[PDB]
Amino acid sequence: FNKITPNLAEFAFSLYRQLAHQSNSTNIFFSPVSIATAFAMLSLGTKADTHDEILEGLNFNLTEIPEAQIHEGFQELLRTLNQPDSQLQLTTGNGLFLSEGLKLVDKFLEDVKKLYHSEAFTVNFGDTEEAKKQINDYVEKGTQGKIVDLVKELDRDTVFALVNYIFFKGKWERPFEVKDTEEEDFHVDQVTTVKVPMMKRLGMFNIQHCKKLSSWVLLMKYLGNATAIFFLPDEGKLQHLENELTHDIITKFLENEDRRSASLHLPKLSITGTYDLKSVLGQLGITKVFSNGADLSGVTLSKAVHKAVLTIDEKGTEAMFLEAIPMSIPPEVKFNKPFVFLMIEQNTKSPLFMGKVVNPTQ
Amino acid sequence: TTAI
Amino acid sequence: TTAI
Repeated sequence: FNKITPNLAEFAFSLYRQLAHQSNSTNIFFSPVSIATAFAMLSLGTKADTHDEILEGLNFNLTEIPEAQIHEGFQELLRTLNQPDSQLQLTTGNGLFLSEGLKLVDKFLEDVKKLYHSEAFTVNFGDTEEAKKQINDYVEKGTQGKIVDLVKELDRDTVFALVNYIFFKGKWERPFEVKDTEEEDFHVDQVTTVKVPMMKRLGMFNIQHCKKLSSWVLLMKYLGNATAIFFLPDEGKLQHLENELTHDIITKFLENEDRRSASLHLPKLSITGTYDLKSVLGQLGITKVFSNGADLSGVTLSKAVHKAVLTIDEKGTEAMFLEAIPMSIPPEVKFNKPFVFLMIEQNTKSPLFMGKVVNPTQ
Repeated sequence: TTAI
Repeated sequence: TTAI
């Protein structure tokens, strides 16, 4: 469906809203599914408030959905995410990292393997530099070399760590031509611009202006089972757009199939988001696991980090179809000022990644 | 798109 | 890329 997609969606927006206010001035990029998957998997060895906070903090109402059905949700999500169509690359994995002489509840062990398909590794936390090396190695491998250094610090007492990675690589169903990419202005401010390489294409797009959001809404399909949604707010309407996004509205857009002519300008870019999940998630009512009272007892971990990297370009491949373009003048739709976007997996409809581009050359 |  |  997925049973938990609505929740993941709402989590993505809560978490986004928190990142946006404040910094207010920084590119934003994160994977809502990576964060929620790691903490749903963690919650499984917690109890009492510590536990409840986590699931509530993930936008699951506990007086509403059976806790078991959540984890079956995540189990089915993960299964699905790891069966991409052959023209799409999509992988996710969870890793557990354990001290040699650490007392582990067998139940917790078998839950994460079954529900979260987790791998498990013994490491020597006695050698802090080397344990980090081994953790960051799992990620480097999962991420095909792109992330060499997720974890930069490890408290001396730690005997346990949990990692989720997701790797996505996609090709546009209807790509841009490299010949047409040219340097244009990007309006970081109402009065300030920077130069960015700007892709463009005249084509028939699933594009519309939505009054409820005061934004243009563009859906771009990848070959295989995924879509990107881009949102361009009307002048002075970014905040309104940020405040009015809901699962229901996005679901509607996904259902729309009409195409119309537009001259689309979209920046070629790379952005990265790096987050300290303590301050950020504590702002969403997940404080206990970070503190002493932490009921870490269903297992037998204070620091939490998230890093996400985006790259967008013309095709997605060094490696045909024809659109009927009407006479009428096409609207010029330029993603040349701050915008929001969402990446959605098709089968699950889950929010793989979400972000905001304030300045592509930041 | 690459997203990691 | 999430680590706890």
